[PDB]
Amino acid sequence: DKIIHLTDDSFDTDVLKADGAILVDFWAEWCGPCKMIAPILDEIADEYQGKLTVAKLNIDQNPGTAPKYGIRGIPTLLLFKNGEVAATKVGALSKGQLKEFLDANL
Amino acid sequence: MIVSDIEANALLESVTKFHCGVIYDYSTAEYVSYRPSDFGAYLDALEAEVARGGLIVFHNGHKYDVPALTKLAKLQLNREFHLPRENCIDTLVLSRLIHSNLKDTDMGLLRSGKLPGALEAWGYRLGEMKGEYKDDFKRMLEEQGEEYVDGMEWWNFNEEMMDYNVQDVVVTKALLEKLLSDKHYFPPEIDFTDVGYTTFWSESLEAVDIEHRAAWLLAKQERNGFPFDTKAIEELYVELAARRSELLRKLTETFGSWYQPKGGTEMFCHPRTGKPLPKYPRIKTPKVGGIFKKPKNKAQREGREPCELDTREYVAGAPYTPVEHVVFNPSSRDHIQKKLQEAGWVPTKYTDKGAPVVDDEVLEGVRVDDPEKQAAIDLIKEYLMIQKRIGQSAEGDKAWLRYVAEDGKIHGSVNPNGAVTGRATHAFPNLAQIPGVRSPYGEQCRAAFGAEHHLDGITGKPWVQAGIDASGLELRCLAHFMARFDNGEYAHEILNGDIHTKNQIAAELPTRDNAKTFIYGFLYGAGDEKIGQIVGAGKERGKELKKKFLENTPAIAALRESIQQTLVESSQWVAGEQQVKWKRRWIKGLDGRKVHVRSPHAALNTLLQSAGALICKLWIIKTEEMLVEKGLKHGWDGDFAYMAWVHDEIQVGCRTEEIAQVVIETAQEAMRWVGDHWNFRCLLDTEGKMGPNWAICH
DNA sequence: CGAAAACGACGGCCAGTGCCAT
DNA sequence: TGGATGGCACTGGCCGTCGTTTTCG
Ligand SMILES: Nc1ccn([C@H]2CC[C@@H](COP(=O)(O)OP(=O)(O)OP(=O)(O)O)O2)c(=O)n1
Ligand SMILES: [Mg+2]
Ligand SMILES: [Mg+2]
Ligand SMILES: [Mg+2]
Repeated sequence: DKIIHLTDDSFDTDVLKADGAILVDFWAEWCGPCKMIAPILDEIADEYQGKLTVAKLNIDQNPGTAPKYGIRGIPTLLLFKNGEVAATKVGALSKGQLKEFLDANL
Repeated sequence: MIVSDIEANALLESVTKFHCGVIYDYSTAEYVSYRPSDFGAYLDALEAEVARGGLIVFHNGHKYDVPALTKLAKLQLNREFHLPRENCIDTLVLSRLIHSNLKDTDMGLLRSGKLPGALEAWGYRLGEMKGEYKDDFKRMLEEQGEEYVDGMEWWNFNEEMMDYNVQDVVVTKALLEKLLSDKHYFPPEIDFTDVGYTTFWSESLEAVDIEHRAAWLLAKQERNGFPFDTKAIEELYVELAARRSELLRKLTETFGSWYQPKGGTEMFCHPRTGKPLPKYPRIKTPKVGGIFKKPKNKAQREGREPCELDTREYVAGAPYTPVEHVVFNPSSRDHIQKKLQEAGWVPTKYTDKGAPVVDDEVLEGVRVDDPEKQAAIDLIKEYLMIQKRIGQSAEGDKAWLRYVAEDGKIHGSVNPNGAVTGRATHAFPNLAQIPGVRSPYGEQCRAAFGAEHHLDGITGKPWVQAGIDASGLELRCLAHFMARFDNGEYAHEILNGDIHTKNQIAAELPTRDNAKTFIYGFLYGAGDEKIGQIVGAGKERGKELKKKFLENTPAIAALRESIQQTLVESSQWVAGEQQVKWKRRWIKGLDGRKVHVRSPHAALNTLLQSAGALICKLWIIKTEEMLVEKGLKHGWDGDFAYMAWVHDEIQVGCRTEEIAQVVIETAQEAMRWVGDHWNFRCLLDTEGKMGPNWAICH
């Protein structure tokens, strides 16, 4: 696996202070759309290796981060580019829609 | 006899203008309408009926029309108007007596849809007239173009108002006649619409007289109101609010927030097959959104310039699960249950709908490994209690602070005959559900209700409070009824020392109050488990107490036995209830009225609660009358003033201690009088307390 | 400019739970 | 087979009114 599995306590330095693009996936095990985009993320992690980092944050195990971003739906993909949220799209996009989401923001 | 009703610009407290009125005279079989300028003529007519020793019929006139006419006659015509009690009949009072088993909308204050059972037709219409009229007015106000504001419907008189005013009377007349046709209250050989007032009262079931007196007296009490210490409760709210903030801080810190599905319209379907998966939260497949926006330039339209990126968020086709962020709410039993189970708690008590029970009792026994969470439980219990006090004192829709009036008093409402048994009901707010002095914050709550908070209109001195409560009422009621079985043993023994304290010692209970809860729970067939719960033990300690006490007064069984034979013919037992065949579905109350019995297992309670309720009702009545025949005046401009009636207790404000001592002594004479009045087999008594407020007087 | 759409603060209604008093 | 008689708070589901925001025809 080349995807970073975050925690509320590690989020700040793994994300907000990482240098280089980072795509964070706020998910939950009880969400269908979440279990859908997952496989795609694993692939997007290798395909864009070197261009950005793919990290997942389980909002159940880590309830403190999501609130700071007003997550209203999941899976939420927040694209970080130096402590700042670059792009933000919600929903189980397809392997195509996602790559088109990144490329346009990378 | 005449039937009447009026239309004015506001409820009693704020009314300042008589719009119109109507009078139907049985002696002329004709209706007469009175408009704004006919006010004086209206009063004349009513007073003419009194001059002939006649009767005036109003629907809710006792609480509204009559006192209102007195108020408007003075303000508008600078005239003294005072219809004597004995000349007034109230069909709402009669209706509540004869159809005690039924509910009413308290004249439109309650919502019919939220009331269980059926509602008498005529009375339903009368109670909806103010609302139907508003609808009819709010309509004609749209046909013409104007807009609607607050309650403008009552600001000015109009002939639409007059029409309702007339129909009220035609409807009140029908209700009156329907009620009079009940042979149980009015002997059929008499035309009660063609008799003088003294005849109407004396030829009718005693109950009719009692109820009208109670209503007259209680409407007065409402007008008096209960002197309330707004400032004190205001500072208590400040104390309680701070304490709630601190606990919420600790609790939200101990139990972290979390997310939940919310707003999912569509259903999630399996990607492999297509099989709908109901179990999964509902989803939302958007159809508005993309990477970039539609081209805006000649360059973008051609691909020479990247289109504007879409800051939307979603992407048409990409399904997502909408969710809400919830923060731990100590007032939500759903939250407490969720957090506690996630800490190892295993419920052993659920509800009909499968929900795990979460009251103080179970919380008291919950045990989890984590020390912090275990301690959080004590904070949750405190929070609930604190909240309960805030709910009742400041925040609820019926909170004391939302009802204190200009005159620094709370004018709670009373339905003199709102319960089947003959007890009254109280609301807006319910001054009969004020925290007990010994419960958390009880003293502060109770102390805020008191004569001391009212300053004499002339001297400016604080009034004194007189509190009187019937001693072991329902138990003495039992003694009366089982006297024919034990020849008055219990009726005699109940008088050897205080009955509750004595029982307390015998049952080894901690407080007198707990002996009261025990004994009555016992007397009314509480099961072994419940008795355990009341005394803080188990089913065995309950079965013990049941025998130990039933063994002493075995006659209780005999009484229970006879009530059963008189009411029930036969009964079965199905799956969702008991199917009963009745001989008679009611009990004859002390004043002769019919007292509906809802269930065989509650018959005894119906018998004893009704007896207590009617005894007390006659009591407060005879008491005020004795005070008055003693030369005392009822009012803040007088000597004393009824502030509250809580079943078998009264709280009277007095101008001086001396007056309070007389009120207390008089109430006692009155109680004994009532007991003699109905040849009661058990001596009746009362206890009186002089003091500054409710905390010291009860 | 209005329409289609994603929203949330919001009030009336109601069922379920449980606390206030007597 | 059962404590009873009441008022009322507060959550949470359902439902519909309504002022605000966004990208598009
Ligand atoms: N848990 C209770 C408490 C009271 N009551 C009834 C029966 C008595 C009546 C009035 O209550 P109290 O004034 O407490 O009655 P009491 O026994 O006369 O009390 P005391 O002798 O202490 O005044 O209400 C009841 O049914 N259930
Ligand atoms: Mg009226
Ligand atoms: Mg008592
Ligand atoms: Mg009492």
